[PDB]
Amino acid sequence: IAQARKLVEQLKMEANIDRIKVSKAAADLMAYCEAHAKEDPLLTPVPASENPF
Amino acid sequence: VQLVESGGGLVQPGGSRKLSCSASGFAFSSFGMHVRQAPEKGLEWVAYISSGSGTIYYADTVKGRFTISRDDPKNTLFLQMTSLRSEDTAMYYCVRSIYYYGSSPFDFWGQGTTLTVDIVMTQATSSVPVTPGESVSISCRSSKSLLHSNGNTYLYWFLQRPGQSPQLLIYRMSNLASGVPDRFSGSGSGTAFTLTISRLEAEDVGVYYCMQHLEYPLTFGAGTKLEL
Amino acid sequence: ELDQLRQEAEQLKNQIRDARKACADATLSQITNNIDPVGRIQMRTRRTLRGHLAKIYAMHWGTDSRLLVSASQDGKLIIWDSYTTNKVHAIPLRSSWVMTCAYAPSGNYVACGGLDNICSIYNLKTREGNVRVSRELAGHTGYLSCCRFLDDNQIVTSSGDTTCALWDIETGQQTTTFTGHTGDVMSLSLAPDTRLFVSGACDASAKLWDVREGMCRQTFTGHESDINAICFFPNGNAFATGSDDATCRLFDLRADQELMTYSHDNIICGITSVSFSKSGRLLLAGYDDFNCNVWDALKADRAGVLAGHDNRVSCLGVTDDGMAVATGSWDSFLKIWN
Amino acid sequence: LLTAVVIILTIAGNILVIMAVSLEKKLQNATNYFLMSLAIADMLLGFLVMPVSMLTILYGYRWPLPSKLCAVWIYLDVLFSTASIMHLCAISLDRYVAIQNPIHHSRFNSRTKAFLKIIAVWTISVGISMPIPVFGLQDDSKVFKEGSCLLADDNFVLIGSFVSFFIPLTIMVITYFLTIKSLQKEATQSISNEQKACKVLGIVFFLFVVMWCPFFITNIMAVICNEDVIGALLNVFVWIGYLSSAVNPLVYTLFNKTYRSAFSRYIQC
Amino acid sequence: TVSAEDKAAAERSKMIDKNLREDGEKARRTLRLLLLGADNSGKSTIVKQMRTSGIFETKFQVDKVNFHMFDVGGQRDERRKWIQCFNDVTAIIFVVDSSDYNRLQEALNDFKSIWNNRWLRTISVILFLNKQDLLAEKVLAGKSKIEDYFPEFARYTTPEDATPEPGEDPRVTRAKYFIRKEFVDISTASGDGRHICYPHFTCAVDTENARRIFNDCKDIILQMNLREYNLV
Ligand SMILES: C[C@@H]1C=C(c2c[nH]c3ncccc23)C[NH2+]C1
Repeated sequence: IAQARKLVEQLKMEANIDRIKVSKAAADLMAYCEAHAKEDPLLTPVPASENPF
Repeated sequence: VQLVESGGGLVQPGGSRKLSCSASGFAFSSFGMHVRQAPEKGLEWVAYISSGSGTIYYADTVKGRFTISRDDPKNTLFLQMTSLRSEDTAMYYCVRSIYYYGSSPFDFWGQGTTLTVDIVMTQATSSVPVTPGESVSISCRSSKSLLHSNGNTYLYWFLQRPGQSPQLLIYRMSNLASGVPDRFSGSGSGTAFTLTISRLEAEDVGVYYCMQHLEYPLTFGAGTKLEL
Repeated sequence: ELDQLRQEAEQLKNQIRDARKACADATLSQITNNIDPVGRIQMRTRRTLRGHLAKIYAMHWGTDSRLLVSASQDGKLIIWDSYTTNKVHAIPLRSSWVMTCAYAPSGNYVACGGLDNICSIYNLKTREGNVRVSRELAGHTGYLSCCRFLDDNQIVTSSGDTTCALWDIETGQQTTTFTGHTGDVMSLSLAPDTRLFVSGACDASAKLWDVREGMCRQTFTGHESDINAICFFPNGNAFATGSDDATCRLFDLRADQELMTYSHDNIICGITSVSFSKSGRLLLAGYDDFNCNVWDALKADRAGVLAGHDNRVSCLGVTDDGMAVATGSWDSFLKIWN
Repeated sequence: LLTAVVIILTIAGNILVIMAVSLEKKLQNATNYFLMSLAIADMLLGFLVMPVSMLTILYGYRWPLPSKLCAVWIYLDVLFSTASIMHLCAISLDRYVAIQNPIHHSRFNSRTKAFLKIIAVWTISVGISMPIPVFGLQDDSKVFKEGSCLLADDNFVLIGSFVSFFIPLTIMVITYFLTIKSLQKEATQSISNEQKACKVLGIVFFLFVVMWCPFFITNIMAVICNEDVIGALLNVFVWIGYLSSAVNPLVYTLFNKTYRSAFSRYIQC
Repeated sequence: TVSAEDKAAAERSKMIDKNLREDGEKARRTLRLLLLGADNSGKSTIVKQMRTSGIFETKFQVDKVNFHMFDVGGQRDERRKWIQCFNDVTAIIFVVDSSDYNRLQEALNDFKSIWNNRWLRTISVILFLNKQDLLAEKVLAGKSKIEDYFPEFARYTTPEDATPEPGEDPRVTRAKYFIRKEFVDISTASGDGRHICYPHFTCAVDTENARRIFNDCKDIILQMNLREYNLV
């Protein structure tokens, strides 16, 4: 019955949110994924002397 | 968690005896059980019984005339002794231990009962005068390397107070036992081990031992006495 | 009266759609065009842990990268050791129906939950060398679907009655209740900084909650059916969702909208679990087609296949240091791939 | 030659079953493993014994091999035949036990009875087979019969023929009658399945009993004793037995739909 | 290259494996059933002589055979998520109420949804028709009519081939046979043949109901055995 008031209040509270451009987000994502290229034991193979399995 | 013992008294040479160790307060069937002390000497290993009675070991000095059994529903174990000599007078202790990844064996020691009738580990210091409120250090040497392939150095430190049974302090050369104040510490490298005490105060004066656990039999140290 | 409310709600929804559309200038695919591919990879099973006598429903890697815990249908929760394939503990549960388990970060508690609507906490490190029950948290009205440890004294639970709860173990009573969903809640995931978590329910909508106040911050809807798993990017500003439409989707928090999708034509089955890699370049997955796949996180190109099971895969996990990947399935065997 | 086609057919039929059991996981039940053991025994027999008989028929009552090389060929031929017969008898008893009461059969099935049955049947075959070559090697001349390797001693022939064949045969006929009566009593869409089961049981049992009996009756008719006619007939009856051994697994594995689809896929590949 | 502690750990693991083997072997002797009914059906009064909000359990033994029956009352109206667990049970039990004519279509829709499920293509179903005495009283009352709800009842074929109960009003037999055929039609419409249905009739006070379940579980296991020996 009165749940619509709560729903519209929540929607109004969620309405005012700051946002960013997609290009900057993609640039940050590629930078993060490229900074740790040599730290991934699965992405790059490992010799049997260092592999504990 | 308590252990009690029954048996002992004066025994004539060539006789026989039975000692009984009873446990109360913990799950008895999950633990493995083990030690005697001469009147004026350090501890010496005697024999070992596994969990489920699937493995038994004896020392060479005590091989052939000693038997160990355990009753699980009764929560007891028995040591039967035959063909005694005049050099077997000692006091006997009952010790528990459990083995899995990250466990702390030898964590509890019984009261001990008196009866009257190989890797070589040496400890240099015998008696060291100390001043209260001052840091101290003790060393323990070894004959062969204790560091294993996987990276674990098997070495234990035991403290014994006057008129009391010893208690565990440090296991595997780095870790600390339960209820032990953080002042104690241990360190070292291959065939060189040290125990350091900082902000030393009273009630911490006793006899200290270093033990190895790489292979059977288990050999203790000579001991070290602290005096004021 | 109510019709005016619906009218303003629809107008606000249209405004939100326009606002979220305004920020999309160039998509992710057109930016990552000039990137050298990761090549081809292949991994062989390094170990196999046997000993269960029924289906396996969940698992959780330990924080020390060596231990793990598994939960089975027969009613036993057991702890393994990866390197020497030994067994450390086996715990018999009261209720046979178990669907979720969790392993504490400290390393001395485990949690369990299922159809009995009670979350049980077991204590590992104690005297006398046996595992005993510590607490039995109750107060839900549906089957427990997921549970996770926040700290040594806080736990978050997602149930099947359209709600989530935050508990305090010692007090034993709820302190915060998140209630915004309208369908069954199926998946939950935390964040590395431990300040906000995401949830996914059966109404094809994911939500971004906050742990302090208890208010919803953002909601994302881009799926055509219910979602069965959720993960969270290592950076902390993106996540990936998987539904039973054989389509994975990647969402960004700051942009507030979808970024990219992973799908194919040969696969038309459902997805049961997803996980990211250490650097985030790869994306694991688990299908009902009796196998797994490996997706590139930037190009949506299938770059490997892991097929060693005869039944469906229920649980998947990646080690903290990124050395191995563990997969469990419905044939009572769980395997390690390196 | 027709005999050459039979030897190729025996190897080909057994090989497909072994591939179907191992490559496919849906067929990894214990019963299929027992049937795989039967297929292995049949394949060994067909691959080894038969070509030597083909060469002997090509020459005609003549041994290109040395005179002392007779005991091994008889020993292998007898061991494999006895193994096949005991395998069939064990399968029939197992089917009776399964059909008569399913709940208790499932209770007592730990999926490890296959190994025990295999050991039992192979040991029983070896125990019967052992006497012949040991006595034969001592005096090969007495056993040797103008290049035929016909067993000179009639007494062992009677003793082996009576125990090896008739004792399994009576057990098989009794158990077949019992299964048919039990299924009929249960009957008098499950009914159609029961009719299919009765039809398959009857077909298999009658094919087996017509396949093997004439050889084991003519062996006893010869020893109990014109005669040249019996000697000639034996050479055809042994080949009839070999043909039955070749045919046996296809009937057992043909009816299952998954088996048919796997076989068709393998033929396509 | 192996210390003593590793050997002790291996012994511990072997002991744990032995205990797991024994415990798992013990459990398989019992049989498992899932009981589910829509509503107003008296699913609680199915077996009463022989006998945790989320899960309810009932254990009964007949001919030394042990049966565990699971009934769930703490879940919602939508059951598409917690039913994946029950795909290894022996048989599902379904209970309806034929006395009330207002809610028959809902029962038919529920049965159609369950029968054509994706994870239950190998599980056969046992069907019960409860409260038949109320049905008899209502039909002899002569107030309610079937043509109003089911138009095909007006023109019906006499079940001459089927044997009616010895001594009974023909109208009751006609109505109950029509009701049963309604469910059997849904059962056989798919016509796959992997699993089948076993309809029964039950009164309000019936002492024997475990025997019917026993002599149907036996048939189910017999069909499975006949299938896995390649006789069918
Ligand atoms: C001549 C060869 C002997 C055969 C045989 C099988 N079982 C027997 N038991 C007793 C005596 C002979 C046999 C069948 N193949 C042909």
